[PDB]
Amino acid sequence: TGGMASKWDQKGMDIAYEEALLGYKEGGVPIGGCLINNKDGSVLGRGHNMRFQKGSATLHGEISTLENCGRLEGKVYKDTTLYTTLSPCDMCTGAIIMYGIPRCVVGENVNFKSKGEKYLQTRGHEVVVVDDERCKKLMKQFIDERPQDWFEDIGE
Amino acid sequence: GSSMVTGGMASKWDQKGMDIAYEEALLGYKEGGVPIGGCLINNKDGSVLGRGHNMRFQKGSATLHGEISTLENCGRLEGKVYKDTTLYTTLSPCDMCTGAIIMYGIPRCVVGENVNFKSKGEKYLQTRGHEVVVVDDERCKKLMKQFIDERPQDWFEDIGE
Ligand SMILES: [Ca+2]
Ligand SMILES: [Zn+2]
Ligand SMILES: [Zn+2]
Ligand SMILES: [Zn+2]
Ligand SMILES: [Zn+2]
Repeated sequence: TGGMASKWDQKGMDIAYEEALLGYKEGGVPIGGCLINNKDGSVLGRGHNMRFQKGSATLHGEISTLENCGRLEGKVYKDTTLYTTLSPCDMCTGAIIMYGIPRCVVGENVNFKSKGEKYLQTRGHEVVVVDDERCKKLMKQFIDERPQDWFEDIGE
Repeated sequence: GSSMVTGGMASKWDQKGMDIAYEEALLGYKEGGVPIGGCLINNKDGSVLGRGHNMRFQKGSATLHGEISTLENCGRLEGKVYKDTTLYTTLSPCDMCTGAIIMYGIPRCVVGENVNFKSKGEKYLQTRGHEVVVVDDERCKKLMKQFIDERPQDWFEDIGE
Protein backbone atom coordinates (compact mmCIF):
# COMPACT_ATOMS: atom_id res chain seq x y z
CA THR A 1 0.00 0.00 0.00
CA GLY A 2 2.62 2.52 1.08
CA GLY A 3 1.97 5.39 3.46
CA MET A 4 -1.56 4.51 4.56
CA ALA A 5 -1.94 1.23 6.44
CA SER A 6 -3.51 -1.77 4.76
CA LYS A 7 -7.05 -2.58 5.84
CA TRP A 8 -5.66 -5.91 7.10
CA ASP A 9 -2.69 -4.62 9.11
CA GLN A 10 -4.38 -4.72 12.52
CA LYS A 11 -5.76 -8.19 11.82
CA GLY A 12 -2.30 -9.39 10.82
CA MET A 13 -0.46 -8.01 13.84
CA ASP A 14 -3.09 -9.32 16.24
CA ILE A 15 -2.69 -12.81 14.79
CA ALA A 16 1.10 -12.53 14.98
CA TYR A 17 0.88 -11.51 18.63
CA GLU A 18 -1.55 -14.35 19.27
CA GLU A 19 1.02 -16.78 17.86
CA ALA A 20 3.81 -15.30 19.98
CA LEU A 21 1.65 -15.71 23.09
CA LEU A 22 0.91 -19.32 22.14
CA GLY A 23 4.61 -20.01 21.68
CA TYR A 24 5.36 -18.45 25.06
CA LYS A 25 2.81 -20.73 26.70
CA GLU A 26 4.46 -23.78 25.10
CA GLY A 27 7.73 -22.74 26.71
CA GLY A 28 9.24 -21.46 23.48
CA VAL A 29 10.58 -18.20 22.06
CA PRO A 30 7.67 -15.70 21.90
CA ILE A 31 7.93 -14.67 18.25
CA GLY A 32 4.92 -15.06 15.99
CA GLY A 33 3.58 -14.09 12.61
CA CYS A 34 1.27 -14.71 9.68
CA LEU A 35 1.01 -14.20 5.93
CA ILE A 36 -2.04 -12.39 4.58
CA ASN A 37 -3.31 -11.96 1.02
CA ASN A 38 -3.55 -8.20 0.39
CA LYS A 39 -6.42 -8.73 -2.04
CA ASP A 40 -9.06 -10.22 0.26
CA GLY A 41 -7.38 -10.42 3.65
CA SER A 42 -7.33 -14.21 3.70
CA VAL A 43 -4.81 -15.78 6.09
CA LEU A 44 -2.46 -18.00 4.07
CA GLY A 45 -0.66 -19.20 7.18
CA ARG A 46 0.39 -18.42 10.74
CA GLY A 47 3.01 -19.70 13.14
CA HIS A 48 5.63 -19.11 15.80
CA ASN A 49 9.20 -20.00 16.74
CA MET A 50 9.60 -23.78 17.11
CA ARG A 51 13.19 -24.01 18.36
CA PHE A 52 12.20 -25.54 21.70
CA GLN A 53 9.03 -27.33 20.60
CA LYS A 54 10.80 -29.36 17.92
CA GLY A 55 14.51 -28.79 18.46
CA SER A 56 14.67 -26.61 15.36
CA ALA A 57 17.57 -24.36 14.41
CA THR A 58 15.71 -22.84 11.45
CA LEU A 59 12.07 -22.47 12.47
CA HIS A 60 12.05 -18.83 13.54
CA GLY A 61 8.56 -17.32 13.78
CA GLU A 62 8.74 -16.00 10.20
CA ILE A 63 10.12 -19.24 8.74
CA SER A 64 7.53 -21.25 10.67
CA THR A 65 4.82 -18.96 9.30
CA LEU A 66 5.96 -19.54 5.72
CA GLU A 67 6.34 -23.27 6.33
CA ASN A 68 2.74 -23.39 7.55
CA CYS A 69 1.46 -21.78 4.33
CA GLY A 70 2.67 -24.84 2.46
CA ARG A 71 3.89 -24.98 -1.13
CA LEU A 72 2.49 -22.05 -3.09
CA GLU A 73 2.97 -20.76 -6.62
CA GLY A 74 5.51 -17.95 -6.65
CA LYS A 75 2.95 -15.40 -7.85
CA VAL A 76 0.81 -15.79 -4.72
CA TYR A 77 3.50 -14.28 -2.46
CA LYS A 78 3.76 -11.24 -4.75
CA ASP A 79 0.65 -9.66 -3.23
CA THR A 80 0.89 -10.60 0.43
CA THR A 81 2.06 -9.04 3.68
CA LEU A 82 4.16 -10.89 6.23
CA TYR A 83 3.43 -9.91 9.82
CA THR A 84 6.06 -10.60 12.50
CA THR A 85 6.06 -9.58 16.15
CA LEU A 86 9.80 -8.80 16.00
CA SER A 87 12.04 -7.24 13.33
CA PRO A 88 13.45 -10.05 11.10
CA CYS A 89 16.97 -11.45 11.39
CA ASP A 90 19.10 -11.80 8.26
CA MET A 91 17.65 -15.25 7.52
CA CYS A 92 13.98 -14.29 7.80
CA THR A 93 14.74 -11.12 5.83
CA GLY A 94 16.26 -13.34 3.14
CA ALA A 95 13.10 -15.46 3.03
CA ILE A 96 10.90 -12.39 2.49
CA ILE A 97 13.23 -11.24 -0.27
CA MET A 98 13.48 -14.64 -1.96
CA TYR A 99 9.70 -15.10 -2.21
CA GLY A 100 9.10 -11.48 -3.19
CA ILE A 101 6.68 -10.70 -0.36
CA PRO A 102 6.23 -6.92 -0.96
CA ARG A 103 5.33 -5.89 2.60
CA CYS A 104 6.63 -6.75 6.06
CA VAL A 105 4.81 -5.32 9.07
CA VAL A 106 6.88 -5.53 12.25
CA GLY A 107 5.57 -5.41 15.80
CA GLU A 108 8.76 -3.90 17.22
CA ASN A 109 12.50 -3.51 16.67
CA VAL A 110 13.50 -2.45 20.20
CA ASN A 111 14.38 -5.85 21.65
CA PHE A 112 16.01 -6.89 18.37
CA LYS A 113 16.95 -5.47 14.98
CA SER A 114 19.36 -6.79 12.36
CA LYS A 115 20.77 -5.24 9.20
CA GLY A 116 17.89 -7.05 7.51
CA GLU A 117 15.27 -4.40 8.30
CA LYS A 118 17.13 -1.89 6.13
CA TYR A 119 18.21 -4.51 3.57
CA LEU A 120 14.50 -5.21 2.93
CA GLN A 121 14.06 -1.55 1.98
CA THR A 122 17.23 -1.60 -0.14
CA ARG A 123 15.74 -4.57 -1.99
CA GLY A 124 12.51 -2.69 -2.70
CA HIS A 125 10.23 -4.03 0.04
CA GLU A 126 8.01 -1.89 2.25
CA VAL A 127 8.69 -2.14 5.97
CA VAL A 128 6.26 -0.92 8.61
CA VAL A 129 7.27 -0.85 12.28
CA VAL A 130 4.21 -0.63 14.54
CA ASP A 131 6.05 -0.43 17.87
CA ASP A 132 3.40 -2.64 19.48
CA GLU A 133 4.00 -2.56 23.26
CA ARG A 134 2.24 -5.89 23.77
CA CYS A 135 4.87 -7.61 21.62
CA LYS A 136 7.71 -5.61 23.16
CA LYS A 137 6.68 -6.48 26.72
CA LEU A 138 6.26 -10.19 25.97
CA MET A 139 9.63 -10.46 24.21
CA LYS A 140 11.37 -8.47 26.96
CA GLN A 141 9.99 -10.80 29.62
CA PHE A 142 11.39 -13.86 27.84
CA ILE A 143 14.77 -12.18 27.38
CA ASP A 144 14.79 -11.25 31.09
CA GLU A 145 14.09 -14.78 32.30
CA ARG A 146 15.93 -16.83 29.66
CA PRO A 147 18.63 -14.62 28.09
CA GLN A 148 20.73 -17.59 26.99
CA ASP A 149 17.79 -19.17 25.17
CA TRP A 150 17.18 -15.88 23.33
CA PHE A 151 20.84 -15.71 22.36
CA GLU A 152 20.72 -19.25 20.98
CA ASP A 153 17.86 -18.29 18.66
CA ILE A 154 20.09 -15.67 17.03
CA GLY A 155 23.34 -17.64 17.21
CA GLU A 156 24.77 -15.47 20.00
CA GLY B 1 28.36 -5.41 -5.58
CA SER B 2 31.99 -4.34 -5.16
CA SER B 3 34.59 -4.39 -7.93
CA MET B 4 37.51 -4.85 -5.54
CA VAL B 5 36.56 -8.06 -3.71
CA THR B 6 38.25 -11.35 -2.84
CA GLY B 7 37.39 -15.04 -2.69
CA GLY B 8 39.03 -17.78 -0.65
CA MET B 9 42.13 -19.95 -0.31
CA ALA B 10 41.67 -23.66 0.43
CA SER B 11 40.64 -25.76 3.43
CA LYS B 12 41.70 -29.36 4.01
CA TRP B 13 38.08 -30.42 4.58
CA ASP B 14 36.66 -28.82 1.42
CA GLN B 15 37.08 -31.98 -0.68
CA LYS B 16 35.18 -33.99 1.93
CA GLY B 17 32.50 -31.34 2.36
CA MET B 18 31.59 -31.05 -1.32
CA ASP B 19 31.57 -34.84 -1.64
CA ILE B 20 29.00 -35.07 1.16
CA ALA B 21 26.95 -32.24 -0.34
CA TYR B 22 26.95 -33.94 -3.75
CA GLU B 23 25.96 -37.23 -2.13
CA GLU B 24 23.09 -35.39 -0.44
CA ALA B 25 22.02 -33.89 -3.79
CA LEU B 26 22.03 -37.30 -5.46
CA LEU B 27 20.00 -38.62 -2.53
CA GLY B 28 17.46 -35.86 -3.03
CA TYR B 29 17.33 -36.56 -6.76
CA LYS B 30 16.66 -40.25 -6.11
CA GLU B 31 13.77 -39.23 -3.83
CA GLY B 32 12.29 -37.17 -6.65
CA GLY B 33 13.18 -33.83 -5.09
CA VAL B 34 15.30 -30.80 -5.99
CA PRO B 35 18.94 -32.03 -6.25
CA ILE B 36 20.62 -29.50 -3.96
CA GLY B 37 22.58 -30.76 -0.98
CA GLY B 38 25.01 -29.64 1.67
CA CYS B 39 26.71 -30.22 4.99
CA LEU B 40 28.26 -28.24 7.82
CA ILE B 41 31.77 -29.14 8.98
CA ASN B 42 33.56 -27.96 12.12
CA ASN B 43 36.77 -26.33 10.85
CA LYS B 44 38.42 -27.14 14.18
CA ASP B 45 38.48 -30.93 13.72
CA GLY B 46 36.70 -31.79 10.47
CA SER B 47 33.64 -33.15 12.26
CA VAL B 48 30.43 -33.29 10.22
CA LEU B 49 27.82 -31.47 12.32
CA GLY B 50 25.07 -32.28 9.85
CA ARG B 51 24.10 -32.87 6.25
CA GLY B 52 20.94 -32.60 4.21
CA HIS B 53 19.18 -31.80 0.95
CA ASN B 54 16.15 -29.88 -0.32
CA MET B 55 12.89 -31.25 1.12
CA ARG B 56 10.28 -29.19 -0.75
CA PHE B 57 8.77 -32.23 -2.45
CA GLN B 58 9.62 -34.78 0.25
CA LYS B 59 7.94 -32.82 3.05
CA GLY B 60 5.83 -30.27 1.16
CA SER B 61 8.20 -27.65 2.58
CA ALA B 62 8.43 -24.04 1.42
CA THR B 63 11.51 -23.30 3.55
CA LEU B 64 13.62 -26.46 3.52
CA HIS B 65 16.08 -25.55 0.78
CA GLY B 66 19.25 -27.65 0.78
CA GLU B 67 21.18 -25.25 3.01
CA ILE B 68 18.29 -24.76 5.43
CA SER B 69 17.69 -28.51 5.69
CA THR B 70 21.40 -28.99 6.39
CA LEU B 71 21.30 -26.53 9.30
CA GLU B 72 18.09 -28.09 10.59
CA ASN B 73 19.81 -31.48 10.63
CA CYS B 74 22.63 -30.23 12.86
CA GLY B 75 20.01 -29.72 15.54
CA ARG B 76 20.11 -26.94 18.13
CA LEU B 77 23.67 -25.72 18.72
CA GLU B 78 25.42 -23.18 20.91
CA GLY B 79 25.86 -20.02 18.86
CA LYS B 80 29.65 -20.12 19.07
CA VAL B 81 29.82 -23.52 17.35
CA TYR B 82 28.75 -22.09 13.97
CA LYS B 83 31.47 -19.43 14.14
CA ASP B 84 34.19 -21.92 13.22
CA THR B 85 32.43 -23.93 10.53
CA THR B 86 32.07 -24.14 6.77
CA LEU B 87 28.73 -24.65 5.06
CA TYR B 88 29.00 -26.69 1.87
CA THR B 89 26.31 -26.36 -0.81
CA THR B 90 26.11 -27.80 -4.31
CA LEU B 91 24.55 -24.60 -5.68
CA SER B 92 25.13 -20.89 -4.98
CA PRO B 93 22.63 -19.84 -2.22
CA CYS B 94 19.45 -17.83 -2.75
CA ASP B 95 18.72 -14.75 -0.63
CA MET B 96 17.17 -16.86 2.14
CA CYS B 97 20.00 -19.37 2.51
CA THR B 98 22.48 -16.50 2.27
CA GLY B 99 20.60 -14.91 5.15
CA ALA B 100 20.91 -18.07 7.23
CA ILE B 101 24.70 -18.21 6.78
CA ILE B 102 24.82 -14.54 7.75
CA MET B 103 22.53 -14.89 10.79
CA TYR B 104 24.46 -17.81 12.31
CA GLY B 105 27.78 -16.23 11.40
CA ILE B 106 29.11 -19.22 9.48
CA PRO B 107 32.46 -17.76 8.27
CA ARG B 108 32.87 -19.82 5.08
CA CYS B 109 30.57 -21.04 2.34
CA VAL B 110 31.93 -23.40 -0.30
CA VAL B 111 29.75 -23.55 -3.41
CA GLY B 112 29.64 -26.38 -5.93
CA GLU B 113 28.68 -24.08 -8.81
CA ASN B 114 26.90 -20.86 -9.77
CA VAL B 115 26.35 -21.51 -13.47
CA ASN B 116 22.82 -22.91 -13.18
CA PHE B 117 21.83 -20.35 -10.56
CA LYS B 118 23.23 -17.32 -8.79
CA SER B 119 21.38 -14.76 -6.68
CA LYS B 120 22.47 -11.43 -5.23
CA GLY B 121 23.31 -13.51 -2.18
CA GLU B 122 26.70 -14.76 -3.37
CA LYS B 123 27.98 -11.18 -3.55
CA TYR B 124 26.06 -10.07 -0.45
CA LEU B 125 27.82 -12.76 1.59
CA GLN B 126 31.17 -11.21 0.73
CA THR B 127 29.78 -7.72 1.36
CA ARG B 128 28.85 -8.96 4.84
CA GLY B 129 32.35 -10.35 5.27
CA HIS B 130 31.80 -14.05 4.57
CA GLU B 131 34.32 -16.09 2.59
CA VAL B 132 32.84 -17.60 -0.56
CA VAL B 133 34.60 -20.32 -2.55
CA VAL B 134 33.09 -21.49 -5.84
CA VAL B 135 34.72 -24.77 -6.89
CA ASP B 136 32.80 -25.22 -10.16
CA ASP B 137 32.14 -28.91 -9.43
CA GLU B 138 31.19 -30.59 -12.72
CA ARG B 139 29.27 -33.36 -10.95
CA CYS B 140 27.02 -30.74 -9.38
CA LYS B 141 26.58 -28.71 -12.57
CA LYS B 142 25.54 -31.74 -14.64
CA LEU B 143 23.01 -32.89 -12.06
CA MET B 144 21.40 -29.49 -11.58
CA LYS B 145 21.41 -28.71 -15.30
CA GLN B 146 19.52 -31.95 -15.98
CA PHE B 147 16.99 -31.23 -13.23
CA ILE B 148 16.30 -27.73 -14.53
CA ASP B 149 15.94 -29.17 -18.03
CA GLU B 150 13.48 -31.86 -16.91
CA ARG B 151 11.46 -29.84 -14.37
CA PRO B 152 11.56 -26.10 -15.14
CA GLN B 153 8.27 -25.42 -13.32
CA ASP B 154 9.50 -27.16 -10.16
CA TRP B 155 12.80 -25.29 -10.22
CA PHE B 156 10.96 -21.97 -10.38
CA GLU B 157 8.67 -22.91 -7.50
CA ASP B 158 11.71 -23.56 -5.30
CA ILE B 159 12.83 -19.99 -5.95
CA GLY B 160 9.38 -18.42 -5.64
CA GLU B 161 8.74 -17.86 -9.34
CA1 LIG C 1 12.93 -29.80 -20.80
ZN1 LIG D 1 13.54 -13.40 14.34
ZN1 LIG E 1 14.78 -14.95 11.83
ZN1 LIG F 1 19.23 -22.75 -3.09
ZN1 LIG G 1 17.97 -21.09 -0.67
